Amino acid sequence: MNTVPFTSAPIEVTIGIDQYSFNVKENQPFHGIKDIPIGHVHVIHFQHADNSSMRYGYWFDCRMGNFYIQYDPKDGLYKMMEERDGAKFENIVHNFKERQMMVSYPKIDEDDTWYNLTEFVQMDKIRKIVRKDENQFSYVDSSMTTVQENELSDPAHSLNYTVINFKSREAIRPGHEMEDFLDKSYYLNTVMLQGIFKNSSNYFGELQFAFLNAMFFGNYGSSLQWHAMIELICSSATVPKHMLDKLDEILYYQIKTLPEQYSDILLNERVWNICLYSSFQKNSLHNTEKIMENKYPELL
Amino acid sequence: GAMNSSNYAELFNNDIKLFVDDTNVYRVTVHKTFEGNVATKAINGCIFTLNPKTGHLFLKIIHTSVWAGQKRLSQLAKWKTAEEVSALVRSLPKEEQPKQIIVTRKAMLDPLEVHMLDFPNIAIRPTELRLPFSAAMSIDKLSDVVMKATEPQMVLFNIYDDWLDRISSYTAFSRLTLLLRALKTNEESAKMILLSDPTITIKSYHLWPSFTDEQWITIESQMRDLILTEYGRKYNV
Ligand SMILES: CNCC(=O)Nc1cccc(F)c1
Repeated sequence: MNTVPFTSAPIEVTIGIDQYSFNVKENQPFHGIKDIPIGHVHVIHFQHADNSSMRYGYWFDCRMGNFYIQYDPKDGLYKMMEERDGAKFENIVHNFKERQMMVSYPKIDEDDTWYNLTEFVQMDKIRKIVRKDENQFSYVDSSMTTVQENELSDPAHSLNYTVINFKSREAIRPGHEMEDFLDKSYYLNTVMLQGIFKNSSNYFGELQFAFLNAMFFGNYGSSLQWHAMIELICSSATVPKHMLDKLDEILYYQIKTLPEQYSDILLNERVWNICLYSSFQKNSLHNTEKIMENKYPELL
Repeated sequence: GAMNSSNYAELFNNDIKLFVDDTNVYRVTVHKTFEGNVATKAINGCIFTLNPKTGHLFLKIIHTSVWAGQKRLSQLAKWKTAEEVSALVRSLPKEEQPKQIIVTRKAMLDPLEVHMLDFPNIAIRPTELRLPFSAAMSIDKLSDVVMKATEPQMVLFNIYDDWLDRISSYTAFSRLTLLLRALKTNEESAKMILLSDPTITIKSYHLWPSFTDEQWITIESQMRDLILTEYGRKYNV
């Protein structure tokens, strides 16, 4: 079990750690988060009590280094930092855990929610989507745009998701215009799975990462990416049976976790109704259709 | 974007554009089978591609053999149309290629956009006008070449005959849409109007009769009357 300690909490802030969150009051004696499960990526995120504008946060994997949070009063935000000398990092973290200045990551032992939302997410692939290489952790916020959003401004602060575009020469083979547009199996299986992602695990990892950035930061380009990647599978007549079964599980936990009050903005009525009711895979997402219909029947 | 009455002069500017109408591509007769079921029999069709500025009509004839053994013919027909339009553009020298292609039904947008990905500088647009191009098969010489064709074939016409020697393309287009609207609303009366007078003939190399300026005004007035007529007969007014 690992620890994300804090030098201090000088400004009132709602702190998120994966799917959990709690309030810290201005100058409250808070020195970080302990008992974080090893073996999974994590995200620690922030929404200032004064300015709800800009949710922001850091994806990290505790196996990849010793990290702490330091508020920066010039840039005005909680920054993730790396402590070089592990000996000193342990001297500080112990001192704080003795004075009980930390919240405990609150995992229920029946709960595999976090696992089920991040099964295919790897920190190495996150760092390719978020280009800032001098850090082992990756910053994301509400306003960051995607490479495709910059094509339709700063390239350094972008999310470099895999561009998916159904009306592109990459998606459509000369002479199969109609075939390839109405059945996306070529684009999914040859272009994307074999060509770009290499395997379905990397595809699912990007899909999961996109959903989490949509949900935790209200990042609009991520929400578009999540829907695009769902639609490409659902609109393909030929999909490996194991991908469909895993897709249904992925989406089920994403829909289960989604805050009920955010559904209106995070869920695209057209994509979901198409995918569940009209598409080649309309009958292939049993768990997802059952939860969507019992929880968000309005949208359908 | 879309094409409507606020930008109607755009059709007659100097940017090459084509209208594409697919309403006569896939044509069927519905009939009873010996067992008392219903079946369709296709008949030849056409793509109506028209430069509204010049009157040039690229009439692609769709022979029924293109449907043999195909499923979902109504959907295939939109994609077949888009394929043929794409092939036409590619056959034209670059300086003759359209800058815009305007489809008369919105269902053609995706099929044509997909077939023209190679041509990103060509804008594919819908229109809010209700243009009467489906009546093109009421022009006898056009219906005749479609129904006689034994194989796929492209036939070229000027749908304005020699009118542009005397009138502008705006006025020629307006005459054409009035004539086609009339044929669409009541084909018998429209045709009686056009041919009643045996002394006005259709030249062998034309589609419409050789009316003088004065006779075209009379004719145009009679076609308006017809379209008003049927509108009453239709709505009891
Ligand atoms: C300023 N020197 C660097 C530093 O503060 N490091 C550190 C390490 C562990 C926990 C912590 F809160 C801070």
